[PDB]
Amino acid sequence: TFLRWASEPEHDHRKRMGLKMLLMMGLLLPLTYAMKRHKWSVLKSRKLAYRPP
Amino acid sequence: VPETQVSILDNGLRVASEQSSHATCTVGVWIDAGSRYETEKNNGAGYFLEHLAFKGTKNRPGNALEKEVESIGAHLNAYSTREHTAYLIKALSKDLPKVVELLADIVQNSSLEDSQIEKERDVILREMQENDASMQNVVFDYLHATAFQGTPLAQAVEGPSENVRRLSRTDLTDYLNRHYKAPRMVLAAAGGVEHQQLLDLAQKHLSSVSPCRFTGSEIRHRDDALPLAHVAIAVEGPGWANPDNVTLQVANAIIGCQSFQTFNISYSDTGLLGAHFVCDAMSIDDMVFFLQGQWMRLCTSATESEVTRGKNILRNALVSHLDGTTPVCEDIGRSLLTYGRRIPLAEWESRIQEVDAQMLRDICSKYFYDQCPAVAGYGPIEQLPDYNRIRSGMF
Repeated sequence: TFLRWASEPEHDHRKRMGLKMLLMMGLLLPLTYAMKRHKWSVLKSRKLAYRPP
Repeated sequence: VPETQVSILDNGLRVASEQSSHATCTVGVWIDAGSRYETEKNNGAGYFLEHLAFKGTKNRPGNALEKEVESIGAHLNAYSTREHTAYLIKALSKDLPKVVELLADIVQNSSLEDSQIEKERDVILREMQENDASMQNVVFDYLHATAFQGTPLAQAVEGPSENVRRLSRTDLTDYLNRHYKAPRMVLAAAGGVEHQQLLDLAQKHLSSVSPCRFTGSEIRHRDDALPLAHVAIAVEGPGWANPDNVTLQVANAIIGCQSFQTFNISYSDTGLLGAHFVCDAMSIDDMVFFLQGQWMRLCTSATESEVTRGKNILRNALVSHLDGTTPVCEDIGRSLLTYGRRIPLAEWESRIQEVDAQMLRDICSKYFYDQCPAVAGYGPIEQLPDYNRIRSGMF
């Protein structure tokens, strides 16, 4: 354990970041997806019709 | 200015008049019946009845109607909108006895000759085949449509060719017998008329008469062979009765690429407030930008001088005896149909002079900013920006 600890004196430090990163990405990915789907809904509902005279 | 005196008869028909010293008169019948009251199975009934209404009534078979109203020397006109129908005549005041009678038969016991029925069907249809030439009307009939979706207001006054071909006397008879009720009718007279004589003539003749939501949207009819592009952008107008309409008219008077007109079309608690402009394709984008800037400009540049300016131009738009009989009648008929009363010009002047810059930018901010627009484009409209872009002035 000690050897491991020394090899990566930051092992603990990091995993806390990674936990904060997972929580922030779980918050931010559906919200950015919802924006994208807002601004892309317009087109995704566009109905085209061909009306030759 | 002489007051507009209103009486009410048995039927419920109102008889409004505004005497003036001009010599001729414009006597008309308004009816609260348009394409908004049609239910997509009779979408051209008002238009086709407006064609059939001058082709003879029992009393005036054949060309009699046109002949007499021609002999008397009067001009016979009719029009139909999405909410109102008007059948008006301008004639020598001494012709009042004649006039009222003729008009009566136009709006009642009108005898639609199926012979004529077929004929008009063809007329309407063929013209429609060419009504496509009126690009502006096209732009304005999809704007209505694109915005007022799933609502009666959408259906155009003309109606779909389909219906035009598929219409019969009985259907017409229905529209006639359904939307021509006496409480929904105004007999308006302007010019050299006496109100008591007109009331007696209305008692003698015509005494027998028996949702909407705005949807942000966009319709881009692309046809690159046309030389010019017409684009209309609108938001939801307050309505006909809403007081803020006046502060919006002043805003339009502030705005006043090419043919950049501005409109405030009002229907019963709804409407379209916006701008229509025709430009070469390459400039469409720029023009769009400009318009948007101006609107936010009202929100930010209501210089008192300009405020006054707009008030003054509005002041010189109000219709009056000077404008003439027809203009006035028309105003009497619309005022009795929409407001239920004739608003005098002094009240209009009071509502204009109470408008200042702060309430103008308040009323504008409520309606232009953060309001999904309805866009209708026709022509070479590839450089016309798409919705996300348009709604996003960002400035």
